[PDB]
Amino acid sequence: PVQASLIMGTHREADLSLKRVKTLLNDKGYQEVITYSFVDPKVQQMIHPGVEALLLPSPISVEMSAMRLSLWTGLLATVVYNQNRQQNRVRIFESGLRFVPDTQAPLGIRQDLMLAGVICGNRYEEHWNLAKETVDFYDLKGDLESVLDLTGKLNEVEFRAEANPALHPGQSAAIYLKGERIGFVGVVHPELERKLDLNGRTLVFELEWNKLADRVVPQAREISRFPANRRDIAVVVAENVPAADILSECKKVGVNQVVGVNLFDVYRGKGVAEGYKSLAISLILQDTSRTLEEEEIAATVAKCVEALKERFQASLR
Amino acid sequence: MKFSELWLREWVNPAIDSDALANQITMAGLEVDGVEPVAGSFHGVVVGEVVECAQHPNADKLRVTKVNVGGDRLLDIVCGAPNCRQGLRVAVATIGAVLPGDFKIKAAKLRGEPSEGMLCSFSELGISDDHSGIIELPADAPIGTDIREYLKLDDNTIEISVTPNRADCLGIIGVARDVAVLNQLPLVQPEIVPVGATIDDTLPITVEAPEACPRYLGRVVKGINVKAPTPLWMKEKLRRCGIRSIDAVVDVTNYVLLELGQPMHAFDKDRIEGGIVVRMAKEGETLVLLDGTEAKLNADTLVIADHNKALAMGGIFGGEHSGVNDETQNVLLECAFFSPLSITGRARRHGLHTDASHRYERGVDPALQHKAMERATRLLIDICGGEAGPVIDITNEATLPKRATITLRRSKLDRLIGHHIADEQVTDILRRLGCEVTEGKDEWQAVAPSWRFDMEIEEDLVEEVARVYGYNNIPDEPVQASLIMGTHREADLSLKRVKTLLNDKGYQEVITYSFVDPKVQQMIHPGVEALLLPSPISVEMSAMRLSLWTGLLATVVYNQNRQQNRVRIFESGLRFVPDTQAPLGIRQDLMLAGVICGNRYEEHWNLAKETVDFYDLKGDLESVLDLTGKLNEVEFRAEANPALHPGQSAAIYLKGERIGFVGVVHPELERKLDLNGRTLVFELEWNKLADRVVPQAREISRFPANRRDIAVVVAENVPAADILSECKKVGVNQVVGVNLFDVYRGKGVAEGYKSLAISLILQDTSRTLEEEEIAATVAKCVEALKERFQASL
Amino acid sequence: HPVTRTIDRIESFFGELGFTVATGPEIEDDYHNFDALNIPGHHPARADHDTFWFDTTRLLRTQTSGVQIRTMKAQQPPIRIIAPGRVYRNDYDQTHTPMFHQMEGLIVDTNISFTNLKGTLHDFLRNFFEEDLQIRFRPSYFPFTEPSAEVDVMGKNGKWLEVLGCGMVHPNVLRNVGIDPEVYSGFAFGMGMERLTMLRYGVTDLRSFFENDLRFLKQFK
Amino acid sequence: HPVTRTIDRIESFFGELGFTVATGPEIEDDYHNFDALNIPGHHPARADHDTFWFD
Ligand SMILES: C[C@@H](CC1CCCCC1)NCc1ccccc1O
Ligand SMILES: [Mg+2]
Repeated sequence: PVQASLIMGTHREADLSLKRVKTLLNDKGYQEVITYSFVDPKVQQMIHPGVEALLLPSPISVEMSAMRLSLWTGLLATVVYNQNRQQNRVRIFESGLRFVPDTQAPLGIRQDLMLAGVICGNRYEEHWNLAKETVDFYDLKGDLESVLDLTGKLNEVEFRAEANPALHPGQSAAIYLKGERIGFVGVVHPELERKLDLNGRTLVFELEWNKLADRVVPQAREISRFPANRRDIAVVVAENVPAADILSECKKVGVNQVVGVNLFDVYRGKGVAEGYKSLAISLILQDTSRTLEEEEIAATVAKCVEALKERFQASLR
Repeated sequence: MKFSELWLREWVNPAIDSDALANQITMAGLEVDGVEPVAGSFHGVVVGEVVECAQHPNADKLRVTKVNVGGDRLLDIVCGAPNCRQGLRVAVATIGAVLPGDFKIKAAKLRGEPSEGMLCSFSELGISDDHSGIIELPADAPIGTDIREYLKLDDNTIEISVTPNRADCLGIIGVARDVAVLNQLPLVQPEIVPVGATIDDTLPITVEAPEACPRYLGRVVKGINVKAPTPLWMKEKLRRCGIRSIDAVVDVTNYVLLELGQPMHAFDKDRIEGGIVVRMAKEGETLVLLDGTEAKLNADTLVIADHNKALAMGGIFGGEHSGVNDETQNVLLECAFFSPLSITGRARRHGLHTDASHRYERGVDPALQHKAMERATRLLIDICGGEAGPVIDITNEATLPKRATITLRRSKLDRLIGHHIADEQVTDILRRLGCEVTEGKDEWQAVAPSWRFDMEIEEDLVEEVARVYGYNNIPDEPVQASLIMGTHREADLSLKRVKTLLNDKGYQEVITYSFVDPKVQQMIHPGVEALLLPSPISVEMSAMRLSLWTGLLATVVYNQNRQQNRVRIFESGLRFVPDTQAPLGIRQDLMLAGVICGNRYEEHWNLAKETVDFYDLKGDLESVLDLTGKLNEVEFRAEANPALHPGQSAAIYLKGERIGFVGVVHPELERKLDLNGRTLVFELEWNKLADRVVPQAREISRFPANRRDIAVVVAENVPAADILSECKKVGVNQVVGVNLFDVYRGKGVAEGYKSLAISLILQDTSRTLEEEEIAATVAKCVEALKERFQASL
Repeated sequence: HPVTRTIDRIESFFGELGFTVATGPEIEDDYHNFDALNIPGHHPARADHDTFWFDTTRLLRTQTSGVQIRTMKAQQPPIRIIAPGRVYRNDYDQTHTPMFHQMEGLIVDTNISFTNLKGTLHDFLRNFFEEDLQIRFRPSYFPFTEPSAEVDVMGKNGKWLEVLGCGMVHPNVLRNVGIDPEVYSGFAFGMGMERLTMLRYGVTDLRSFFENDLRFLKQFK
Repeated sequence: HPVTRTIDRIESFFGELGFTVATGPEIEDDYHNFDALNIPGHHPARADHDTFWFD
């Protein structure tokens, strides 16, 4: 056996293990997949039209002659592959490099490690007590929020509606962390879904791994031995106003006392004018040194309502 | 161990401040626990004399006083202390002085008479709790001098933890000797000249247990004044070491204990019938200790006795009769060396713990008795008067312990430490510690000094060399070793992998105490006797847990009492079940348990509020069991459990072995525990699922498969899993999948009967199937449900 | 649980050095908890040890030494194990709970020295607190090691803070498990997980670990 | 993925011996894939590997 020193090396608790994220995805019903780094440029052109990919002179075949600009060509080819074998429900993910031509990158090609995945079919397998419903946008986002919650920075994640040629423009989001774009998520565009011959609605995502490979190290905070108070507010805004921004404003305006902000209902129909919506939000208030009385509770709740008035032109009901 | 820094500095005074000296003592191995000031913070208090003292003309119990403080003229002071009288040397807080508590001394009148300061008690100066009267200073106290300088109140008491190896560090001399070695300084020792005897008085002393007492020193002092006051300098050194002053004879013996580490005792010579007999006690001897209580002694306990009765416990505690009292005029001073093994454990047996027993059971210097006897003799007669007889020396050279001769090898020193310390430094360190060292070829032969009881083998000298050289002067070096792989087993399932899945299903890990309240555990596991602690921290933590449910259910109640109804937690840990076939009569199995309650999810804009039920927890349990790859061989059988709902509880079986339980907490148990609502618990024997299946690639059919649904109506009490298991077992290699997707009972099915909608997937690895063979197989499956169960529809 | 976070980090630190995790029962006999560690029946650190006894032989362990003694008896060197587990003492204050967690390490090889003890634990402390922090080794005493030491970390308030204990395995301990101290040597160490967790994440009350308030535990996800 | 299980097992075997995992890009240059490995341009390994070149 080798006779050498025993030195530990340098660890960093703030690192987020990719294997830990894979374990979470497995525990959410996802199978790991490994696809070829070179794909058919015909298919990739249907997904990323007009984007010139680094091509292989003298490839193994024409269908494996283009370095993948994302992981979606290989992923979407895998679900079609399985759907041709009588398997409609496909929930898979893959980690691997993408190759985007970039003159400012070494060797003229930028090589980023990505985490991507796709889901389709029913939410669950056939079950005597689980309803047969096709998977939707908020199913995939729920799994993505589970992944991003491992960083401890979920309070700083944003899903902004953003156009991507491969995605349905009304159900697609660019993902942001602390203002930094980290990925994209949405249902595949129906025309792109009609192409490739996909069985129904399919949901894809892709995350730049190194953007979220860090996590917050916990610092203990004191717990109040005094009881907390809940106050709900009804907030009516225009439809196009994102609900997460109202929540974000509430948390930012009430920092000292407001220890919790949660949306529990969103209503748009009879009772609210067309083109508008009402957001039911619970505000939990607590203090570490005393119990709160109605005067201070009402003052802070009013402080949050006025901030929603200033920023969103919201109204209380 | 408490001691005065200034007293220690009388023996060794390194040119460094209190913080550094205390750090040095800590770095010697005597960790300082605290450093406290000797007196309160004040200024403007000086030595004075009561020149004139008279009755206060307007207050019955006050006095008016002229005080000389060495100023231009005498001061008018009013004093109400009972001991105030003319000629007294006192501590005078003059005008402008500030006393502890920001108590400024101003000139004022008290009951009509002027007072230009006040006479102070020890309590007012923050020196002690003495407020019975004003401080009385020695008659030669220097008038006008700051009492902080005269009483040395700029001093600290240093408290150190002394581990049992450093038996030599239970006195001023021993702590100072170690500090001197660390500073490469000599030790300054008091001149202790022997007291010459002026009378011939003795008494017979015979030792029947010379193994327990290799040396006993008796000495008589005739005609002492037991009522003589202890001088202030001795009261202060006693107090700054944590010992209050009692009477003059006990005070001198406590002083030599503090100074030299030698315990000593004083008998009333007139209450000694015959002589002194240092012997073992008889089995069942009765002795009334000095605290008034009676002790029933065993034959392994050493006693100091006379020719009739036992007088004291040797080196532990004194008796009530033979001690010094108010009428005592003649004393017999004891100063002995007792064998540590003969004293150890006896004090704890009778709930005793004294300064003497603590030192004797760790080891007092067997070459110290004569010097300590002469020290006490002079101090006693200089305080209480009297005449000293000759020293009665009963020493047994055969049982007297011998100084150890130890060989320190260069090879062992360099190997254990890993750092070469020069030869001259090694021999210098050992000699300053008191060893007789002769150098050899790559070796040292050392004779340990008489006071060290932790120098028997070579490694002891390695530590002495290392600790004096300096631990932090030794460099760092990585371990050299072989890079040999451990033995891995891919079939191992990790507990950390299971904890991760539970986290990814919404479970928070908790850790609870292993001893619980038997009042509440007897509610969860009634009739099951648990292992109890005879001496618990409390009765609510006196029963070793038979499961993890007592800790988990106390945790949800705790959180629910703090406005949190929804709690989903788990825990891994041992249970303790009495088992005569187990090691130590108690079987300790590693368990994995958890509990959920409240709504399935937190409040959500797209999820509706629904309370958790049995199939929610069972789903999480199937996710855990699926990690083993043996979920096909798991059975949930309804089974009785006193803590659980009889209609919603199941025993978990794996390959015909019960591995755990799961179910809704019984509603009456829910009531008694003050649970907010429906609560579901589980528990698994961990080692039964710490093993998993290693995958083995099987061929996949390239030919399509076919699905046929059937609706079977059976009895309401027939478990659906047995029906599914029958379709999978009775079916040949054609049917590859059996799944239940509906369970109906109501308008259409008879009462007490249910319809189970089952999907059967059929496929072959070599060919494709057609309707003939397909329908013949679902017909074969449905006929298997005819005799064992009921027909279809 | 935050204590689990700590135990997992330390297991990964020493796992890269070839240290195997070993566990054992929490109820032990006086042999594996005292006698095998060179602590005779008359030894002070035994009766005056705040120990929970059931009878004269069975006790709630004060250290995870039982698994370390059994491992040494069952194999010759090299030995490289760490032993985490719950231990028990009678005290109960703001900084003391009757139950707590201890991580104990042991390595036994041919030329294990005190210099290796310093370097290994200095590496460990630098990784655990993730900084080039001030530490010191300080003479101490344990019946099962010689030389013995405690290591302190410079506290944020200017005072040294005792973090762990260590030493070179006593030759009596090696002898009664069948290991020749003239051929083999080794060092061992022990540390409390609650203490290190408090210093790492800023927890100020040790009792919070066992109250299991979901608001305290949720901070450590 | 089955090969991921294999990689993770091998990483844990050598990790106990102090072997640190290191990763890098998959498109490499002439120097790091051949030249620094004692494989000059006139060495048959630049063809015995049957390399996918871009230029
Ligand atoms: C109680 C011991 C038990 C081991 C010691 C020697 C070999 C047997 C097991 N725990 C490790 C340890 C080491 C040094 C100081 C404190 C400490 O806690
Ligand atoms: Mg020693």
